[PDB]
Amino acid sequence: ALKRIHKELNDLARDPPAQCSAGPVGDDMFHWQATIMGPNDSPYQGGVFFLTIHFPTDYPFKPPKVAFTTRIYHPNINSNGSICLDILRSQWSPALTISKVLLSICSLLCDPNPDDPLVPEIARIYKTDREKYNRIAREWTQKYAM
Amino acid sequence: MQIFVKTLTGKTITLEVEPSDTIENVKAKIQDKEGIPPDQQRLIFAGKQLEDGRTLSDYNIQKESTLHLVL
Amino acid sequence: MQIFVKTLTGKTITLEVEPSDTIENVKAKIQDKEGIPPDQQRLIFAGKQLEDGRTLSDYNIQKESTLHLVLRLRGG
Amino acid sequence: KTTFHPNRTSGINPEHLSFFKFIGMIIGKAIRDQCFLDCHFSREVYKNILGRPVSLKDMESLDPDYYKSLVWILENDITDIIEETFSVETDDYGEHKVINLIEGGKDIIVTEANKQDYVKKVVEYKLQTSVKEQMDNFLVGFY
Amino acid sequence: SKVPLNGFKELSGVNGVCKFSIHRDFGSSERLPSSHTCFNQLNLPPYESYETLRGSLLLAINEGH
Repeated sequence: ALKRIHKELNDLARDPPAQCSAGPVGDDMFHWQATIMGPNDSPYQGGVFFLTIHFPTDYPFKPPKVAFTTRIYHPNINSNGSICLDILRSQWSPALTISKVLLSICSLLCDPNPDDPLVPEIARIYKTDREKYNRIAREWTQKYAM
Repeated sequence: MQIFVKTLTGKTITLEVEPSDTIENVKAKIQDKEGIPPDQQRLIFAGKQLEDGRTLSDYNIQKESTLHLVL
Repeated sequence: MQIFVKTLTGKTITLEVEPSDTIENVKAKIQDKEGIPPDQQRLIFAGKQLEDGRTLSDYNIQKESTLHLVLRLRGG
Repeated sequence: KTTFHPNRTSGINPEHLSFFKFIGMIIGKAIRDQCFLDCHFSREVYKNILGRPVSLKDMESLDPDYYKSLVWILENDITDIIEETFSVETDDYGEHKVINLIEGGKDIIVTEANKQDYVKKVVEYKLQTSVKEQMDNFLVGFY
Repeated sequence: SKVPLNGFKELSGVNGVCKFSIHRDFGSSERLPSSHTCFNQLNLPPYESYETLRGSLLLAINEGH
């Protein structure tokens, strides 16, 4: 399975479609660190968020594990860093790649999903209190993105 | 496979057995080879007596295993 | 130095050992944490069983080494 | 986590066959004694004890997501994405080992022309051959 | 549907040990209670009456299957 991970790393280092930079750490190809830039037209703009990725030994037969090391303010992102994502939970397919999941994460950051929130407080604030959501997201980005 | 049975003073005999063979079958083979009835045979392996109702794999008996016969 | 001992699926534990100590010392140090008597613990490394008489130096043990722990299946 | 399946590496302890047989007899007595056990077994164990053949459907219970990937390889597409061969790599207590599903399985590359047999061999090895002796002892103990 | 061997203190999720958690939801009270199995999370609306809560929970658990 190491060959697939090497191919994914080569693709990411060659032409990473997502606005992110990820690579193996600790001389281990199964453990990766990734950086996601803050998308424009959003309070996260100008912030970089750090994520930790664990590749199962059965990759690509098993979805990778993704956690948000950097604190973020998002209804669908847990404070501790846990994430909710269908492609990593039930819709995972071997055809999927690290770049695809990174693009999905970037999109989810661009368009939150209050309909299936892991933090109802933030979901309600974003839905009915857009100004508060923007302000709090900006503060959290300034504090924990740079 | 084959196992070996040795007495305190007598020689060593060879018995062709399988893991599913019960200790009763081992005693029957011993009787066939030497004539000793099963009731007069006591089998010991690793210092532990062997019961009739169990098999070889139960006591971790393998090929070329050596057993002690006491009458 | 320090060494790591791990079970098949349970947690991992750390021991403070040195190359000269026999596997008896490692088993005893395991006992203080979990309580398994040395006679019941089976320690393996690199897929080869270990022995009480030998020591870490005999098994070319080094730093940040991971051993595997199993519970004895006494035969009778 | 609640349900368990027999361990392939049980061979480390020489007495593992006898202990599997003992587990079989105690389970049989529990059924006879009408004492429910919170323990559970993978679908493979139930199918084998009932005599039914084991297939990828049992593999679903053991590895739900991985079974999904296997079935996706078999039918949902033409795979040809991974360079996996007809062999399985395992780490037995730090010792890396490779087991050939079929003769020369290490070198033969998995392709769409041999994926149908590849998946069948993989599931058969995972469920039945890897546990042949242990499960036979368990079954004879139960019966 | 299987409780952990030790009990409900042994509840585990994708990331490891994770106890059952109930979280208030301010959405419309008509919203059916939602759940996230990845962390044993249950987002529940504050139903005014016990009968309404029981009906909503029954509907959710039945529609789950």
